[PDB]
Amino acid sequence: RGSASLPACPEESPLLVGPMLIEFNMPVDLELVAKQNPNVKMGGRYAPRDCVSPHKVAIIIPFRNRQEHLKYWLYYLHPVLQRQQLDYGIYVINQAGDTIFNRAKLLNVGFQEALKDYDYTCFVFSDVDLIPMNDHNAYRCFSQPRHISVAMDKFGFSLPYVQYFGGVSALSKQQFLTINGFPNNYWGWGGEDDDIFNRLVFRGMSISRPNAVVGTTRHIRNPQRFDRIAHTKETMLSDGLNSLTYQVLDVQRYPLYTQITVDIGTPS
Repeated sequence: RGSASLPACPEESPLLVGPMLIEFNMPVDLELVAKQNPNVKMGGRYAPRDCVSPHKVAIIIPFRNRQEHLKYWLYYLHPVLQRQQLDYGIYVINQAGDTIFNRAKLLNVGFQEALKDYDYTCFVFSDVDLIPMNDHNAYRCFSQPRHISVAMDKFGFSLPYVQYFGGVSALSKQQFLTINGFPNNYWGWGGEDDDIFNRLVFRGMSISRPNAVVGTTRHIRNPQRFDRIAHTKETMLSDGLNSLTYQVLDVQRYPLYTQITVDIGTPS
């Protein structure tokens, strides 16, 4: 007998089911999704009741006018994240306006704003249109920067090239800070993920990946390696989290996610 703390959650969750059937041909009603996921709290926050997870994860989704894709993302990922026993929150970073979309800058915004809410220590950066096909593909951080979407159906279930880091990735707070976050000036130029990969390598990090069999993803309807090595080395410490500027225009907590609408400026 005696007062005692809740145990850490196990290394691997015993709740995982493995393969999942992913389809995008039926309607989704978020009110029904919330009712089927009653343990997910306002703003799309969840943590296990019976154990403490070492994975305090902010899932950051760059976004603009793709509500149907987001509804599928929520419908599929909330059950998966709870089965993975993560202490997580969902952040949809909505780019205000009509100017060119800037994926990497919105991801940086997500890192900085999610930290205002809670002491997250792991960050998953996910396009809104990528859904995992196996729940053994952990949505959390590892000893090295994690590439999650490693075998995408749109690329024939094969990695485009070994240095490809697009789609869905995860970086611990330490990993993200040491590369000064992501570049802010990729205004649809292409290759922002290759720049991120170059930053990680320059800092001595490598890429961790799940086994490809469980790393498969479906895309809701072959890239090549843009080169920028010298450029990334030149600019990574002066363009990134330290130089990030934006204005928060709206913050909405919905039952299944927090949506932060931001004005990130225009190409300079």
